[PDB]
Amino acid sequence: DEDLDTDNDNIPDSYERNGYTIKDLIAVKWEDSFAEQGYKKYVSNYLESNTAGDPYTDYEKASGSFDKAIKTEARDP
Amino acid sequence: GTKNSSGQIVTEGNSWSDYISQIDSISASIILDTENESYERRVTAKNLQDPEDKTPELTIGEAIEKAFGATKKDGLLYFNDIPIDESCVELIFDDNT
Amino acid sequence: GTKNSSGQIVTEGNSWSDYISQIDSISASIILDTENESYERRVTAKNLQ
Repeated sequence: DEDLDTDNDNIPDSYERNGYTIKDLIAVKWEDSFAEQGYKKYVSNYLESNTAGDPYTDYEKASGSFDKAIKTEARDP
Repeated sequence: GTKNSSGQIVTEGNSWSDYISQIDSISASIILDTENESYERRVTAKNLQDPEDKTPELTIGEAIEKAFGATKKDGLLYFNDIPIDESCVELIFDDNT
Repeated sequence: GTKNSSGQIVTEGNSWSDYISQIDSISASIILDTENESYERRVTAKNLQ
């Protein structure tokens, strides 16, 4: 059940349903007891890769391994 | 300067500008001044807010001991036979820090 | 603008001149004018010969 159409390297069900969370450079399901740990929730698109017209994709933008001078609120897709 | 596979180093197309700002986003700036020279280093810190960030943190005394090559002698810090403490120099901070 | 395999788009060496005349060889030209703007489109036709 990993039928991702675009190769944005992430679950299309965790795209289109509730959300997901990048942790340890992998994408896990969104838990409701994660806000206290510091984690957040991301909701994105599956039919195209770059869902905002940024030069970076969703996987490059959630896991902040793209540029370290970007402010932190430009992390969610 | 960086070296490729053939063992020689190349300086062409490798600018220093595109690594300036990133460093100044993630580091603390420490300036020492003796009576002959000055020294300025950048040491990375730990953002305590976001929990996926795994950066091993230090304290400011540990960072002064680590950045300059400074010998711990009897608990105190010595640098080129100069004593450096929190009690024997003058510390200057700006108001936010 | 066209995108290569790495997902980014490139605008270098891609001129618009070398697709002008070909389009004007095979299309009909339709110009609409309202009282605020204008619009101009090119629609391809069928050479019956």
